[PDB]
Amino acid sequence: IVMMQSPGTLSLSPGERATLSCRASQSVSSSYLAWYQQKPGQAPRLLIYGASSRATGIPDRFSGSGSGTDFTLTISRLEPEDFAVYYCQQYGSSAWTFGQGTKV
Amino acid sequence: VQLVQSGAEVKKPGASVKVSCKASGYTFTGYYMHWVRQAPGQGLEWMGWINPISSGTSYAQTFQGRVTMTSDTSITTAYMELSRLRSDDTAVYYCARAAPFYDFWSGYSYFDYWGQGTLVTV
Repeated sequence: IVMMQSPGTLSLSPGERATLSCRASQSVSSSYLAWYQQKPGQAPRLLIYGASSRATGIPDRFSGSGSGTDFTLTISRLEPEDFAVYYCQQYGSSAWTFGQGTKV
Repeated sequence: VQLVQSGAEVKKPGASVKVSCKASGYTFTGYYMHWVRQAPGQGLEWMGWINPISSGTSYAQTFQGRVTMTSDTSITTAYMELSRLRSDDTAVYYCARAAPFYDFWSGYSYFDYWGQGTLVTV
């Protein structure tokens, strides 16, 4: 499988909304789609799992949605800490695949 | 839940590196330990997992034959040894926790906890 994130780079003001897209070369179950946030100098952390479910400790400013081959991550209000690299991840065929990531 | 990895390593081509990951704050054997590689300027790549209760493993085809994963439950520590190192194995290696395959709500499909990455230079 190939996981395609877009845009490679996203840029907008703090306090505004951002939508991050992830597209699959094949259908992915919602239960198998997750989003991660990797801040500079830090390990990746889970934000969204199951397409839409927030991970523990994650603000409600983050939400996910989508199905099949089209998933999104939405940040309703961007804070200074949110300007990081986000990844989408898929599970299937006993393997875990990440997208190339996008920088906010 | 904490995952604490070993410090950075510097190796030559052909050498082997073993990265440890000490787990705490949870039942060690109740989760799979995955390893994820991040080469400089690149994204995240899944290497494989070990199941501490059985010491069963599964590896990505990319690393199969080069990577060996082991664990020791007495010290709740997982290990990943990557042999025959190449220059393109320079990367930050992360350990990450995920539910076992028998998890009803598919907690195995994602990684909920990550350790601080261990940089290996080749």
